[PDB]
Amino acid sequence: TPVTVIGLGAMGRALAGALLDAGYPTTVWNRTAGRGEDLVARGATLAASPAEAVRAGEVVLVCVVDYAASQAILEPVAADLAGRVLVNVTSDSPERAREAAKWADGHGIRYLDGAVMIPTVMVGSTDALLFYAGDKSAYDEHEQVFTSLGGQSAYVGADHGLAAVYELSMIDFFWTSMSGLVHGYALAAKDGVPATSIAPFLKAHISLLSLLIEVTAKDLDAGEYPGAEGNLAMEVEGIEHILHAAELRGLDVSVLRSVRDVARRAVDLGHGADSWSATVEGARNP
Amino acid sequence: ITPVTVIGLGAMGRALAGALLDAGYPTTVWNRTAGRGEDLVARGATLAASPAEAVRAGEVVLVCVVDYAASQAILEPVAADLAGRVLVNVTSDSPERAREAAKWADGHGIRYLDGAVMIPTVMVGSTDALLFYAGDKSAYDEHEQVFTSLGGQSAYVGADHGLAAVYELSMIDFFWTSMSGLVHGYALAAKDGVPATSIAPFLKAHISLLSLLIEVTAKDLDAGEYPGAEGNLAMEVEGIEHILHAAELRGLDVSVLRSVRDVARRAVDLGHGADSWSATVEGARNP
Repeated sequence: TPVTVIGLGAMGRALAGALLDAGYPTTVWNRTAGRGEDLVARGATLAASPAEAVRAGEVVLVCVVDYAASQAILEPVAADLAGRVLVNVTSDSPERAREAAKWADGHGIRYLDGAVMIPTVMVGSTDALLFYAGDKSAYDEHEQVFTSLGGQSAYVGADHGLAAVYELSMIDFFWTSMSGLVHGYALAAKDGVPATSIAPFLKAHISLLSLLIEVTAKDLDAGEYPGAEGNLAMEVEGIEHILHAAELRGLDVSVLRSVRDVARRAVDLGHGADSWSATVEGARNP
Repeated sequence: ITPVTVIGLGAMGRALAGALLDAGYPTTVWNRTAGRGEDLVARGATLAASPAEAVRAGEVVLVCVVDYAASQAILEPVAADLAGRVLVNVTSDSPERAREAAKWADGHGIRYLDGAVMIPTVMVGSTDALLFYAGDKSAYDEHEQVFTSLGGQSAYVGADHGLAAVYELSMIDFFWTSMSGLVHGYALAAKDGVPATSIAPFLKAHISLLSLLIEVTAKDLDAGEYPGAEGNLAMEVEGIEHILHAAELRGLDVSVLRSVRDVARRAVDLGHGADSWSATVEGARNP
């Protein structure tokens, strides 16, 4: 199967590299020249025009981050895209993904919206996780192409905005947790403790989080948050002691204060006696 | 065998006593309110009439009250019986409070260890339970087996008694912030009709990534260098703005995300756009 990658920014180069590693004939195209010289030596073919690149591929991966740049490239070649499988990976909104789906269907293009959930350095590895939503027969026909991009690839449904839904929900958790990791290290460093001294111990809380990922999901789906294991009214207090310790040390505490605000909102909504899962009510009713 | 005493029979106190009984230590317990601890007496603990009898029955005295002031209230009248013993306060406290408690114990001849329990009560006593201790070094080493019984990953972190709270506060800062984002990610998905149990198995990929970045972030922060050719703050910030906008469009509270983004933007305005996420530490230090 011939594959074409459009856009050779960091993501596009990684995706093309993963396809070449898997042994697929790979054609690349970038607006700015010299992004693909390393790929071309590896075995990739550089294309003059986007219309040429699209015609070289049964599956077309489009990796241009700007929507306007992406649409200005794809629309004029919609006639050449017809009958091929188009896959958009540039992270976006579910609504933007749905609009591409409508444009693509009105032109007879089978369309998959994708989300890369791991850093570019892990693209192509057997535990890389990528999400795909859209044409089911397109995914099944070229499933091993997508398995080549990441062995943990998962199709999440026919609605094209679902890949973005899974993606943004996951990176909502990820960037928020990376915010607290840096903040926790910063806190310790105000008292002279190196981050490398805490780091081995944080693995206890990673195993804890893994457990609560499941408990929290159950609770959120049931709509019931049992108070046992301590109450939200006292968890708000515990978080206020972190806030206290960090502001006395001169750190920006805007995140912790926001975390406390949503919990206090939930307490004020009658969840003072409930578990941490009940903070979802604070998030839904500001 | 070393006789041990637990004062304070809240949830934490009862778990600490139960772990001592599991390991076979003679355990004497005390609570202010009658009715907590009959389960522990059924398993072999001895209930003491007053705190002074409890402290006199133990070489090691574990105090597990809700607050430091409460420990002082129970400890001050019995400070004469503690002289020459080992006192551990597992009650949560600030590092500054822990250093004051250290002074109080010096004036009475008490070896003092400040403790912090880092896992839920249900795992107290387990081989991978983690507890921190800071303070008199001979107290920890002489009774290390007692402390390992409460949690097999127990760790003494130094002579400054406030260090146990320092380690603990850095960790639960990461913990509660992550739990806040976990709830938020599920709510975001629930807005498009996706159940949280459908997201949950995929969140395991990001747990291992977090596991990896724990090490990477610690180095960068310790060295003062944030190499960003592995993914730069400027387009990490824009990715966060996509979460923010999508969540706001759906009527969710976005105060956490806006604060996450702003701390990051601040680091970008300080010239770290091409550096890694670790460089956000500069926005956290300079609001």
